[PDB]
Amino acid sequence: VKSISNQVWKFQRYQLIMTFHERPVLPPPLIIFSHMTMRDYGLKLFITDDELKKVHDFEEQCIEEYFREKDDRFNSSNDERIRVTSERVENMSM
Amino acid sequence: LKGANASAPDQLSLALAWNRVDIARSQIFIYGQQWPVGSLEQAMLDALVLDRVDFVKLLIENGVSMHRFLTISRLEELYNTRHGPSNTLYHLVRDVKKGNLPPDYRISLIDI
Amino acid sequence: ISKHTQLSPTDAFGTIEFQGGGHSNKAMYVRVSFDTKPDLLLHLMTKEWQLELPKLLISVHGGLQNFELQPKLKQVFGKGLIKAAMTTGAWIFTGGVNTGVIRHVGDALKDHASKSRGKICTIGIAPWGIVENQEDLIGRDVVRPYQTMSNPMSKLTVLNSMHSHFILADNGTTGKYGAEVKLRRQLEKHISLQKINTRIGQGVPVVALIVEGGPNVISIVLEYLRDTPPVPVVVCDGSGRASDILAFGHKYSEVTIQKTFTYTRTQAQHLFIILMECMKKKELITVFRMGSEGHQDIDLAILTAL
Repeated sequence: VKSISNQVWKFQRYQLIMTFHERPVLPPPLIIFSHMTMRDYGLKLFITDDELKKVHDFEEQCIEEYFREKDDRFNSSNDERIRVTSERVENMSM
Repeated sequence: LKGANASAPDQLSLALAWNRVDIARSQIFIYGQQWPVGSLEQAMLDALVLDRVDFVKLLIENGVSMHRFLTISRLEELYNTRHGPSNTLYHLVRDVKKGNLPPDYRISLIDI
Repeated sequence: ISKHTQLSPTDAFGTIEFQGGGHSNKAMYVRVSFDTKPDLLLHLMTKEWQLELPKLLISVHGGLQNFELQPKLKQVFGKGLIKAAMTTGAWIFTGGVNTGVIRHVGDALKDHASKSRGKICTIGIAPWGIVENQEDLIGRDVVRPYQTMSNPMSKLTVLNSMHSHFILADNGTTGKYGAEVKLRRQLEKHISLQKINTRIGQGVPVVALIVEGGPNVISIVLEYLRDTPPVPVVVCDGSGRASDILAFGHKYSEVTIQKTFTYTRTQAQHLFIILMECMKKKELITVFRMGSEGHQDIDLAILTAL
């Protein structure tokens, strides 16, 4: 229950931040005037072409590193080494 | 493979039908090979229709560029194919189109 | 006409991305004449391309004819070349086009890229008149996609991918070779004269690697041996071409029957004077064999010669 509650609270921070971003400056008791009167950040981030290319290159490098690290971890596991050793020993014996 | 003295496209078609990518790698894509113009794109289309990931990868490794290959008509053909595992696309298209689809209706990119 | 061509400022340089292979590789290129002074090229490489001076300079030569060599030897060759280039800080000089030995070094780069994240500075110096798509490269300081796939019908060849940089040599002729060799040799000699970070007073070491080859490879190795600072030459015995005649002449020498090769105009023509002048300085020659030689690795053989 504690772990699930922590995860749900962390998830629900986002809606609180959005709600207080989309709200008037004044509080309810004195937004009476503001009712009759009626995103550079906080929601998005507008980027230029050169910085967009930089972000794309960074993402490509990250995904390449992720795949390389995953392959390196898999190839050096005990199970894979045992399997390969057994196959090579069988072929060598034959 | 050598039993017909056929062109490399037909050997590639046979290897695609048999789903043996090692044979095509070791017997069809060899040093000094000759390829006609536009045959590899047709091979890529056939491999995409039949859901042959290994053959798609091998064709990409051998000079096929997806930027030049993919057009609107090819994508519409890919969406209107039958040579693959069953999916639930037609039900969604019927639901979005208010269930007024005539028989053998052709799906357009607008519907997608 | 003795190169009746004008001299206009450079029109084709920038960056290219290769489309068609299984990799995503970017290469920097410039189209320049064959009279460019090596100091200007060094300035371009060290400042515009931002390349640190190398501690080693491998200059691979061979036969431009698209050949094939025995398996279990191309793997050893690739492993040794990649290890020698990666462990040290080295620049590799090749032809650049995708034919012959350059195709094999491209394969060696390709198989190593999957297993390791190291970056190797491979520099291709090719004539401008043989690139299959001379267009699609004119965009100054802008990326230009390039098609790795080629049709065998055209006599032109495509620049090999997996090369980090390109220098395109121009003289005025198109569809002809022999317009980049002098610039390559002059740049190599100029780089060798540069002072490495050590304060002993020694310059950058230069070694030459030979695979396959032909008639002009003998002249190249002669000019390397006859250079004012001698350049060690590593030869591969199992290649088959005139490198193999060098390997054979390296054995039980200081027998003209074994010297006869029939390779160039049968027994009527013999490059015997050139071969014997090369074999006079057999201490700088390091023939690599996978058998009796103590150095079974080309990587160990390359560094030991220096």
